[PDB]
Amino acid sequence: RRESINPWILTGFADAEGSFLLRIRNNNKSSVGYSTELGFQITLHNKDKSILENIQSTWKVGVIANSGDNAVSLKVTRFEDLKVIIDHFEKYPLITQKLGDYKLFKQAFSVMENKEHLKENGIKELVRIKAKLNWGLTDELKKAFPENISKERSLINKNIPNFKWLAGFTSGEGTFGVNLIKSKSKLGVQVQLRFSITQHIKDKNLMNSLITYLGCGYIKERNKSEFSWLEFVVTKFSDINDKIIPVFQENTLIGVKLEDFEDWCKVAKLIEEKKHLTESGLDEIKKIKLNMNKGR
DNA sequence: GGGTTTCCACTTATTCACCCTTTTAG
DNA sequence: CCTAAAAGGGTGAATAAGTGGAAACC
Ligand SMILES: [Ca+2]
Ligand SMILES: [Ca+2]
Repeated sequence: RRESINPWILTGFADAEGSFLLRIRNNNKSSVGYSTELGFQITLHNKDKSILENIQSTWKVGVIANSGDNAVSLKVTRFEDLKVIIDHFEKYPLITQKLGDYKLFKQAFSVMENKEHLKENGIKELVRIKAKLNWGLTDELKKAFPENISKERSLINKNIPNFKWLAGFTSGEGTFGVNLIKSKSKLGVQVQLRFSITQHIKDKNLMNSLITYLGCGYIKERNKSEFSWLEFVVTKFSDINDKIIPVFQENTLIGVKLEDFEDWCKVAKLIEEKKHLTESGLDEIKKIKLNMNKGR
């Protein structure tokens, strides 16, 4: 752990990458036949381990471990430590549908705080809570509690609270790219800066507000077969240079994605100076693109 | 102790990120 | 003609969520 993370940036990053967990596990050693585990977790690629360590030192809770060969995770399940998680998301609330999952996390916390999870009465309530959380109930767990159990919950419809949140959220779902377009120009290569944010259609309302909230961009309806998601995209350079860049200069990104923004800004300064029309500039832009994003 | 909590190892599905070329605008 | 802007996408893997196993605590 090194530095601390702004609380609203943390909530925005949690809106993007965090997830709440509730385990209801068969257990022959448990008086009620089941044991439980409640908490919150973030799984990232190895290269962003510094974010996990910064979150850990901000909250002073959580356990960092490997998550396969290429990922690393921060998990909070120590029950007393979950109070920190509750206190944070009460002061700095989530604004995506994940708020719904967090609200269920809170109900489960109340049950385990009353120690009711050690009685069949509490287990049954935890099953009702888990039925509306994330993937919901497995077929086995559903058959183990025959009663009628609702799986539906209230949709979340909230607004971007501030740029600090947007910087956290963008550090997760954002991308700063450079399109090399084969154009009918003299150089034969048009340089195009592209900024975009991706999100499932379950939060269409939040995605469309980005247009209004940022004063630029458009929405693209995408789908890979049976799956749908949205993509907010800005390609006009004046918007990128006047509206997108300054927002993130003043609300600093986190993770390696910050380096991608810094490099993205160099290309922006080149364009701004028209150096992107000279061949020496084009070669500098190619060098930058090669060493950012995957190429880094 | 023994029932309960906490942690580490590891997997799985799809929502992301990040990429491309072609077409149209101005 | 010329450059910027948008359109129209392709797709692998970093995410979100998850289970198995057990040391260890109260
Ligand atoms: Ca997400
Ligand atoms: Ca991410």
